[PDB]
Amino acid sequence: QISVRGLAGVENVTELKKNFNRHLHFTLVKDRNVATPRDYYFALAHTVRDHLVGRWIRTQQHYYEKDPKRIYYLSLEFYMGRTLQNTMVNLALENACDEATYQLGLDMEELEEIEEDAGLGNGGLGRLAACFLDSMATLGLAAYGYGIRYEFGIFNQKICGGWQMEEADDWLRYGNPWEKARPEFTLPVHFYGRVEHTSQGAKWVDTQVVLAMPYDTPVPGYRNNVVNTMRLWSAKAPNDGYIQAVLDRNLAENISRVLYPNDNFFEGKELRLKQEYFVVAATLQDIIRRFKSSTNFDAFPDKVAIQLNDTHPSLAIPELMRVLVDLERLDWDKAWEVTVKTCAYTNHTVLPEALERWPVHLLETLLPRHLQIIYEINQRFLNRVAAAFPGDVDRLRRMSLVEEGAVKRINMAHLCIAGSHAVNGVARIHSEILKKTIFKDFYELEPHKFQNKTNGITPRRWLVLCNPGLAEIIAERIGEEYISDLDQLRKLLSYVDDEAFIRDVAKVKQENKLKFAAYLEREYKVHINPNSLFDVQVKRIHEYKRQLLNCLHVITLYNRIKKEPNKFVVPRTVMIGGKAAPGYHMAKMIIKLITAIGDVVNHDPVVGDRLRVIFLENYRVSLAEKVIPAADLSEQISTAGTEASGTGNMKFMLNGALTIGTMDGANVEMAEEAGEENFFIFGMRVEDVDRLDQRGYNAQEYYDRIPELRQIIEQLSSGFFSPKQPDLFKDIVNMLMHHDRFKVFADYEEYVKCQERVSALYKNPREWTRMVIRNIATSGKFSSDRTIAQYAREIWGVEPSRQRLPA
Amino acid sequence: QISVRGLAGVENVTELKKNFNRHLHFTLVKDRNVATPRDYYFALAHTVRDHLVGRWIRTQQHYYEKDPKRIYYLSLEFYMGRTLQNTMVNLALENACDEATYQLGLDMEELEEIEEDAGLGNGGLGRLAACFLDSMATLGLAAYGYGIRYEFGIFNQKICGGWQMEEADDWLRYGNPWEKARPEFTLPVHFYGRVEHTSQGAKWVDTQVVLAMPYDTPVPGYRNNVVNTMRLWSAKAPNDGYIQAVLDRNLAENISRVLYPNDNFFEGKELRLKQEYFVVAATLQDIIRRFKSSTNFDAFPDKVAIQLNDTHPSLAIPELMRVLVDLERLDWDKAWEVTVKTCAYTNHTVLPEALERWPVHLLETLLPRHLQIIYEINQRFLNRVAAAFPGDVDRLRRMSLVEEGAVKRINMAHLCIAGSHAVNGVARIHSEILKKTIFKDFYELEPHKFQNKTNGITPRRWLVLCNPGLAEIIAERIGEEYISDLDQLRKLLSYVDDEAFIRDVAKVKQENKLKFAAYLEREYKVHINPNSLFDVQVKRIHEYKRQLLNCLHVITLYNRIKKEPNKFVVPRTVMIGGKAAPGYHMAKMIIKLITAIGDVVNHDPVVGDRLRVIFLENYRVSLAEKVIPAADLSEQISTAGTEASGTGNMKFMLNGALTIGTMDGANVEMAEEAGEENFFIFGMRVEDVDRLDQRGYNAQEYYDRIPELRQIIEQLSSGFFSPKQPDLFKDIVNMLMHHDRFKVFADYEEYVKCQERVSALYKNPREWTRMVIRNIATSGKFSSDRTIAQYAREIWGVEPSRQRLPA
Ligand SMILES: CC(C)c1ccc(C[C@@H](C)C(=O)N[C@@H]2O[C@H](CO)[C@@H](O)[C@H](O)[C@H]2O)cc1
Ligand SMILES: CC(C)c1ccc(C[C@@H](C)C(=O)N[C@@H]2O[C@H](CO)[C@@H](O)[C@H](O)[C@H]2O)cc1
Repeated sequence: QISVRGLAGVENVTELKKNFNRHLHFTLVKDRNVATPRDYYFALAHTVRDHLVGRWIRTQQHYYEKDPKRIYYLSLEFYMGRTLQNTMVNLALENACDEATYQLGLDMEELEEIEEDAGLGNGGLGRLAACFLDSMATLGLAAYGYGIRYEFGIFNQKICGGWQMEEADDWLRYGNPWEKARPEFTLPVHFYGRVEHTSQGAKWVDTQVVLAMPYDTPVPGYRNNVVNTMRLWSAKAPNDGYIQAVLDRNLAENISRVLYPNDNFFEGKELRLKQEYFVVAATLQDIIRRFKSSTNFDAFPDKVAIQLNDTHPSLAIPELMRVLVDLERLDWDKAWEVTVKTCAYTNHTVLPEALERWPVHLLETLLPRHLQIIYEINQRFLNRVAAAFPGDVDRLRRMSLVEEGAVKRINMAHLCIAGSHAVNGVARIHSEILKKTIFKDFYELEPHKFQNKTNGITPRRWLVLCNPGLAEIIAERIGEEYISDLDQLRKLLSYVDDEAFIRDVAKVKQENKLKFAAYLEREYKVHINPNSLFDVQVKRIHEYKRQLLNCLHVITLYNRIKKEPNKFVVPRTVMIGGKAAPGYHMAKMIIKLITAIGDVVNHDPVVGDRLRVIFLENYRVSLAEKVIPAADLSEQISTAGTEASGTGNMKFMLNGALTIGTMDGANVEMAEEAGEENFFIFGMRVEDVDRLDQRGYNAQEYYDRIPELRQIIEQLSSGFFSPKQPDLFKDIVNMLMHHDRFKVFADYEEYVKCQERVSALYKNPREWTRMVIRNIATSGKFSSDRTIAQYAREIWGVEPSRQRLPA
Repeated sequence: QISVRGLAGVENVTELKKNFNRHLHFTLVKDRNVATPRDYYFALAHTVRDHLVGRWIRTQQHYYEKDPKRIYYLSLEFYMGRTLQNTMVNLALENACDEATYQLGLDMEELEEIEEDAGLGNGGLGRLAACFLDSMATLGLAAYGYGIRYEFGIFNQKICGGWQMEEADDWLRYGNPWEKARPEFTLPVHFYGRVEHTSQGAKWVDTQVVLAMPYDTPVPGYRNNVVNTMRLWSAKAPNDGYIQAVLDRNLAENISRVLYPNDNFFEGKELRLKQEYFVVAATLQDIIRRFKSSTNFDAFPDKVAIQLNDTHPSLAIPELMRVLVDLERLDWDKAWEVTVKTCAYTNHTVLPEALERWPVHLLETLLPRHLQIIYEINQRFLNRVAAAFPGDVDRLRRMSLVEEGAVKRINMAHLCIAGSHAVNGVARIHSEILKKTIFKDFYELEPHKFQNKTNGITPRRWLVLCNPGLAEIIAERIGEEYISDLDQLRKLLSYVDDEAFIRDVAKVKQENKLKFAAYLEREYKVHINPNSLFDVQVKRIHEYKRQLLNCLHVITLYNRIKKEPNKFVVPRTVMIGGKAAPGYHMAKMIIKLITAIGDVVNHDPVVGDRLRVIFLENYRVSLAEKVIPAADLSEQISTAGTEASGTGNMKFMLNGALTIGTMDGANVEMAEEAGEENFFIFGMRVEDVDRLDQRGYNAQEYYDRIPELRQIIEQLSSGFFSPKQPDLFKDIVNMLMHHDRFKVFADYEEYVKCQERVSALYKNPREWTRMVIRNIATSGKFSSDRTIAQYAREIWGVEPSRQRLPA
């Protein structure tokens, strides 16, 4: 039906139909008279999967013959979403399958909705890893993603009486057709035990053994016939009264059971540390085996790069040393040189409560040999510091990997900097913050280590797949090359005064809004005006992301309507969605507040359909793919200095929403690419936040001088939004008035004023749409293809390639 | 190569080859350069499985159209063994696959050895269920086997220093290609809670819910294109801090984790009771759904038969009542009539420690509604007893389902008799014992309930599959019809004087012995003389089976050799194998004793190769298929009255071994079919055992009057067989001398004398072989096809059929 979705060849359509029927009969063991839609989904999935494996086998064959340098991307999270549609898009099969399924009497979009998300991540860090795998395949790199095959991913969120309820995400219940178990590559991982010293060096003995069993998932590049591998490890007990011993096998297997859903506060939990070591130990053995099967580890850094996605896999550093020193008998200095040249570390946050600092006593018990290696690393590192800055004893204690105090801890970030040849932040302002504040000492010691790599998103999933209409009208004007070369979108600047294009952009958006408005009614039974401005804030719930500031704006609009009901205001649907970490009480209160505001606002006859507040339940990748194409306004309103980058921001920009935000994370580079006049910038800069901290932030001052703000706080305290429990929101008021680390009141006035400028522009459709074109046209820098090309050239030492492999 | 293995059509061989390559590439995601033998096995398994599913789908379709009466065979155990070869045999594909694999450069027999046993049973009861499924499919009955998909089957046995060690049988580790998960048919099962009474009857409330997820395995009949289903239930937690709640899901799922390996002593363990209820509750819901999808339960007994394999699924009785009364609102009397006409019960033992007697307090807590129904059943039953035998108060207490004492218990056998229209034993003498002793009261009340159904074995697995040589030379003379009509083997009586046949029988046996002798050396590195008589005792280790009596004979032979070294004796390899229940201390000592005797005997230069004693490790179905065709002598030496039937006995008879045994279980009918002169019968009959019990068994008497016996006991006590721990076997000596329930010494003299007659015959090959022919020729009655035809006609009310379904 549309051109970007590929050819529907008669031969191809015929072949797909017969393979579909083959799988329905032989794979699913069903016939057309009892098959459910779920069965039809699976028969299609298996049909599409068959087209991967030929390319999968020859890609891996190709890497064996050519032996290029291999990139190993280590992460505890891969937030993959659904695979079926992505795979069709990258193989150019979407229209053929559509035709083929239509001819069998089935609607393919209906079948697409049956697939579970692979929710093996929390948010931005996990989704970044998923975008990166896609870009790495698309750019022909010999790359492997390594992680854990969690049995339960991020919880499903239900809202019950306005409160978040968690329920287990049993995503493997019906099977996963994309994975292939590889039990023949099972590897042992050790825990506990103790260290013996001998003439022949140290030995780690009396250990408990857990098996790591790999499951491989294919990762197709965009129309280049490259298919890379994501290898995820599952935990299994070794095979050595009787009944209880068999039931106690569950204790080993609990390692890979569940994704840890805490994305705000570091907790020293043993089970988490076991997960970290497990993925690291199995991956490194696998890496080494692959390297040997092509004595001399001098060439290891020329054949292997290991990228550490935050500190979560930081134990790769002492594990590589353990293997090289204890098992392969390299001398310390040589092993260290190999380790540093092999490893690189990416930081994804500056909030101090988020840094991993493991208690020594845990490491002592679980990984006694690793603690020894860490102490040794620390001592040799601090000797280099002492020699470069003689007499600076304060620097020595600040830079130590060991932190003293009540409990001693290892700082995993310091470990990563010491053992890596490159350290990067994830947007320019974040990388500067790293150098100027929390890693300043390390930057002064080794300035050459520190780099920037601004994040990106894949334009396959985040434009072609989720917004086919937009991709199509773009392709009409400029062709299809932009999909793997997103800088070509600049060519759209020459259509900013073209009346037909202006009309098509606006129509795509409007169709997206109608489609989403319908979805809301169908799956969640309430109605919205699709002529309103769709004001959208979607991301995990955190105080730093300031969903509360949005809440304050919403109540301001409501109060202004009640004050002058018969005055005209631009109507709005305000949508906020996202999950809260289960232990994070304040985040859970914020969700309740949002639903509570909705309860009042949505049932006020005087408001009518001019203002609606919806909490979008169970935000996840599949829901992002629906709501982001329907958005007019993107809320990116974190306190300056707190959002390392953001990636949702880039998704909205690519899909035709305008952005209101602070000068934080990648927003800065986004406004720079589009021009500041085409972005709704407000609020304190990083410099202003600092000045406010020097002085002391006093929230009472703002309450005293802004009557509209005072009125909101009084409504909150008095029970206006919680009539049956007047004090429900006292924790929120109290935090805002006395304990607000993120200075919500300080940006309130400028935010509200900036929101008025948004409303003004929306009244003039033609000029709104013209500003949108200018955003879409300049969004090219934010392709993860750009990001990965920079990692490849400046960190990994490999050259990307856009050349096809033979089909 | 041989005729019974089917045609190797050029078309067929070509097709198998291409499908083999298809699965290797698309299913296993491998190429010929990295494939292991395990991969080749799987590609063949998937190739063969594809030929099942067409027939599977149309068989189940056929039953839907025709709606015959359905047979539901409920068992906690299905001891299936390997599936690949069985499936080829029943589909007539064995020679085609052999050819096809040979042409690909592979040896099919090598690939067959890679398959894991499905060891979902302990022994005779579990293997009987497996033979029965095969016969039911072969006879065209609409039959389903229902059980539990245990994650761990019967343990693997290792012998370490002569002691049994158990290790977990992780049989699903590499996947199971024969099963199909059916998550869409998942059903809820309830536990705990409490009973509320209302105007509208009883309600069972506040229950914990476990999900039952079915996995279907195909069961092919012999060359009739019928494919029945074995449905095995797996336990899953429902989807409703956070981390711990997710990890606690394992508690629900433990229900289906492990096969209970105790086959000697009843233990009231809650987890076992949960397994019993779980299989029962999910199966009954499934049965009812199937019945409704064709109000009126009057026709339920005309459409449904439920066979209870021992008392293990006895809760089907009160569960069917619960469903009919509480949920469908039938009145008690009508529901009871339906239940009795639907259910039938098979007893598989008379040892009192083996009967299930659950403590009331367990039922009270776990299944409070079921206890109520059981009390009500009991009261109405005992009113019928009182009315038939007025004033017989002693009868009332003997027949009660409730047993009083320290702890009150429910007798599950009494429950089964009360709620079933038929009760059967499993060999004629066993069924008579039921009527005369432990169920005498019940027989006097309802004599029409009591039947016999003598056990059998499937001649597909137990002749064609495991002894192709023998099957072939038989087919040369009499054709192939015998394979599904085993009575035709009688025609072989006319070849008992045929010199060529005599020679072929003896050659098959000899080739089987050489093949097995080789296997021993290869997988278990020690050597045996293949010209010796292979004296074999294989079965679970129990005191009643009297492996100890065999041990006493072996030591007698050894002592006679040492006394007269230069005298001639018929050389023997004595093989004993089997597993012991983990908690059964005496059985574990017997295994140690056997290995200990081996240690002395096998390293005595004076003995040479005239006597060897091997303990066959890890006896299981796949090992049975190897050792039984190689046997000359079958040891079936249980104390008269204790082995309900035996089935191993029948396997040996079919495969050309002579039997030495007591007049116990099916041995009685075997000797009757072959003629007593063609069987080595010795020992007390049931009547003699009784007389001895009246008098009092005093083992000292035998020790005092038999010098050879005294010498053995002295060797045992003094440490002859355990030099470094002289008292190791004091428990054994003490049991034999003072506490022997099974009267080992009482049969010693007659056993030893009977063993001399065996040796005498073996010296005359021609006459040995002539006796063998007479056994094989009369083994037809012991086909499970005969057994199942009798269940069908006399219990289930359905007619078997040998007619093909269309291919
Ligand atoms: C529990 C603790 C160890 C922990 C704290 C915080 C997090 C969340 C961090 C790692 C995260 O997701 N950071 C995000 O990374 C994205 C990809 O670089 C950025 O776009 C985003 O700005 C940043 O917050 C995970 C674990
Ligand atoms: C733990 C207790 C409940 C229990 C005791 C004994 C057993 C073993 C019984 C049930 C068994 O296997 N019996 C065998 O059944 C075979 C098939 O009918 C007979 O051939 C054999 O004689 C009999 O012992 C299982 C569980």
